[PDB]
Amino acid sequence: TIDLKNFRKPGEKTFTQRSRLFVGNLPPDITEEEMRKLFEKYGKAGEVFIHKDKGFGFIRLETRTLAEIAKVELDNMPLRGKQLRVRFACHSASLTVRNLPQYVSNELLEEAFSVFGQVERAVVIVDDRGRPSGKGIVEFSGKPAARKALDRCSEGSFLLTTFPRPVTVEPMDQLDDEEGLPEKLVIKEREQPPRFAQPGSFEYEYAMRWKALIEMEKQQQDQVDRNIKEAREKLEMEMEAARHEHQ
Amino acid sequence: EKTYTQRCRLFVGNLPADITEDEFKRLFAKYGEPGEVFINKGKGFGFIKLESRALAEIAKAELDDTPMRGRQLRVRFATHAAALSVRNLSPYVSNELLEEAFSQFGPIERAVVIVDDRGRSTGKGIVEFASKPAARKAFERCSEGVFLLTTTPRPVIVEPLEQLDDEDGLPEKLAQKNPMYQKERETPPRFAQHGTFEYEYSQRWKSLDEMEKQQREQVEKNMKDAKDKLESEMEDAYH
Ligand SMILES: [Cl-]
Ligand SMILES: [Cl-]
Ligand SMILES: [Cl-]
Ligand SMILES: [Cl-]
Ligand SMILES: [Cl-]
Repeated sequence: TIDLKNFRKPGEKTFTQRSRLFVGNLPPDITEEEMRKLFEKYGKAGEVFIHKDKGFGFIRLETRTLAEIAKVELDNMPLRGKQLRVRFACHSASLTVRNLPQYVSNELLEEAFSVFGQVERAVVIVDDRGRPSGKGIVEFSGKPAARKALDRCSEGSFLLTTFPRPVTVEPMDQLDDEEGLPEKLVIKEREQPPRFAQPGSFEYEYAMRWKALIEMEKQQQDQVDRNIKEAREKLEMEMEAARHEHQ
Repeated sequence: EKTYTQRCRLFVGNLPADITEDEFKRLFAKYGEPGEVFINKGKGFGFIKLESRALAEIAKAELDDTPMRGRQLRVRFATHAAALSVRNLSPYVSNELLEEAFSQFGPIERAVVIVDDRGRSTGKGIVEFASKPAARKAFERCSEGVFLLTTTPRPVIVEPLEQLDDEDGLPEKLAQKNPMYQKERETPPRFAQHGTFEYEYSQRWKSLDEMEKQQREQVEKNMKDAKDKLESEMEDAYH
């Protein structure tokens, strides 16, 4: 395909880790200028790391748009007999923020955590109807800024708005639902293909015991939902009572 | 692959009030022949299917946050209406095995096994069908009956996929709709210092969150011990 400009978004920070592309399965006879020439179509390129002996490397494009266009056009593309594996590199300084207050936004989350370092991107997770789920993502420029935010919020209570409930900051558990699990090695489990177990057989009997504890956890996870709910309303009632109290 | 799938439909929000059916197609003109086109002229949003997922991802990347007669356009992928959550997977289920398994319920648009940062399966997966009744059939039969993927009688738990949005979050422009958002921002972000009126309750909130963590990690630990004993007594497979 072909389309031009640098495709910068209004007020977008350029050359972040979001525009960092991992390029795998490279041929062993490739140099730095050759990979820059391969991405010459997608604008200016910043850092370029290469492992010639192993066949992978890194390249950071200007914006997220140019990186998404370079991914869809170069992924699984032949090059000197080998197929290229283009994939967004995992963010090395990403943080998960839970227990967000009711009124939050991406800019509020970015401005708040900017006191620990240079925030590349902050996002408030929203559901299907645009409602926040209470979880957020904060991505910093470097690892020390992310660890600083993690330490300060682990031993101290970091408040985003007026409501006195601190947010919970955890390291980002990067889950991949794009490449997935195409294939693996031999740990026999696939002697029998996928099937519906016949009612009365040993497979059906033993699998119903598995569904029993699955729904047992659902009741226990819902029971702790009620234990926290009643203690939450008790604390919220104690706050509105102290709100009226003023000497 | 297949052309004009549900994974190719794009959501274009914040359209002008006088948007027409044919003018909406002029935007995605250089992305091939437009597929199914629908626009909500009242709210000012619309859907459009492109020929492939690649063309849809390019049009989304180029047209998102772009002006049109004054209003900024919000381009994103439409929420897949025929998506199912697949969990309780053995660590030996691949994307092809998951696709081949759920293919008997209908045409599969995609099927992936969610993995961690290293590449190991998390026991959960996603399956997206071509039609919602096809996903309903897979959801009913797997819940009413027992659907196995490997030799071990480990049933698969199928649920409707709660699709969250971590790409485009909640912008501040959309947060200004509720007046209490500006009321909450009267106090800037801060750390609660001792002696404050809010410090006493901030620690009680953090103590309540620690109590919630200890109880949920105790529940998830008891299930893992129960899930390990099931694979232990399975060695005694003789009736
Ligand atoms: Cl760079
Ligand atoms: Cl909607
Ligand atoms: Cl609607
Ligand atoms: Cl949608
Ligand atoms: Cl079920």
